Amino acid sequence: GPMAWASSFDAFFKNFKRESKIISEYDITLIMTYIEENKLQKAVSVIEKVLRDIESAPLHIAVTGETGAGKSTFINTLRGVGHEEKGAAPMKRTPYPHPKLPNVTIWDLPGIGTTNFTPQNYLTEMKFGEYDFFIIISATRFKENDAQLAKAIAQMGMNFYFVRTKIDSDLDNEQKFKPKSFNKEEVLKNIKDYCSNHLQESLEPPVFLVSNVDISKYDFPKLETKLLQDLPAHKRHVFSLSLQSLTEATINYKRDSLKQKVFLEAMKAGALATIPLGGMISDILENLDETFNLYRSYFGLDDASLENIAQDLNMSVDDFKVHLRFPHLFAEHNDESLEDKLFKYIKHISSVTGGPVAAVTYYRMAYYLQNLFLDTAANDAIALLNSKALFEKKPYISEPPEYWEA
Ligand SMILES: Nc1nc2c(ncn2[C@@H]2O[C@H](COP(=O)(O)OP(=O)(O)OP(=O)(O)O)[C@@H](O)[C@H]2O)c(=O)[nH]1
Repeated sequence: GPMAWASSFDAFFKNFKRESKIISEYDITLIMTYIEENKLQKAVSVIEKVLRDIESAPLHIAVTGETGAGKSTFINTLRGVGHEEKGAAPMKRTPYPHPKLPNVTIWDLPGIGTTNFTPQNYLTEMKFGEYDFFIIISATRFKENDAQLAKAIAQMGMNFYFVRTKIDSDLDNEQKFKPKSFNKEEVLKNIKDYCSNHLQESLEPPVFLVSNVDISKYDFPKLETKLLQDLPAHKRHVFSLSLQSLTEATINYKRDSLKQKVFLEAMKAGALATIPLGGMISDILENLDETFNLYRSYFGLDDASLENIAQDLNMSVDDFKVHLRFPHLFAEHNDESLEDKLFKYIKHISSVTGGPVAAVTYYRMAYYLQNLFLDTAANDAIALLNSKALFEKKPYISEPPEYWEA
């Protein structure tokens, strides 16, 4: 009933990292209020409007800094674009669209130094209101011009982040200079402290030390997390989708964002009192074909993406796929029927956010099929990060999706 529905909605969202939740805690409170008050149409109306906002949300990122700071490489790295390809970044602001997400654009802004504007006049010239946040980039030490731009951005109620690039080169130079006494943490601390302490003379700012050529190292993961934390809840979905599938943390940000979105879609469609039947499963899988291929694209599991990984393993994409779970997820194994496996899965998924006493809330079969595919795709993408080492020891290289096996 309504109280079971509200509690299982609450239980579902409690399982996610704060920076990953695609609805706000007020959104949750209002949906729970309406459900508990039997205002079901109002609750569905909130969910519909939340989903429309999530699906239409644009993401506009301004990247500013002087020349030689790695700005073009950073803009390309953000988008997953090779330095060679069409749309790669090599006066006036220049847009760089995301290659795979229409609503996402990274803007190359000329450094305020190379102009003669005040901070406030710089912001108005570059059209400050179009952006969700600003990245201020340097490969050295940030000039007072940048502390003043940040102060101007902040006084306008927007977010900025100082990003110090080329940290890998400075570490490499120090290790070669002082191989007996090299202390990576001391170098990083000395660089961060200098930037932080000098920027503060005009502001303590978040400073992130990064290598533009490896988004998995140094402070780049902490930067992605902070950017997620600071965005409005509804924009975290498009931001998560824009990330590279290059770390476990980023794959899981995508996995968690998509799982929340399909749960909200399930809510909008309506709770069910009984487990959905399986007589039509092949037909539901067929209706979901386009969606499953979209999910494969999000996680880098489409056939074209698998080409790169299969060659580096010196094997065919086909032999590679043998050891991934998503290709035969829905195919019978061990002479167990798919609908009997799905029935056990649904009882597991529903007792997690439901417990053993309250009435159990079920959703349409398509919800469980999408949820299962997302966990499988994400687990396959994670295994891809470490496929060489996994291949040597362990028939699938990936972990099974939660609750599917028994
Ligand atoms: N090791 C390392 N190389 C980098 C990094 N950032 C950029 N590069 C390299 O530096 C070269 C380009 O240098 P820059 O001209 O200073 O930066 P850019 O990417 O061209 O962008 P601009 O700021 O407009 O000059 C390319 O070879 C990049 O591969 C970094 O963080 N680490």
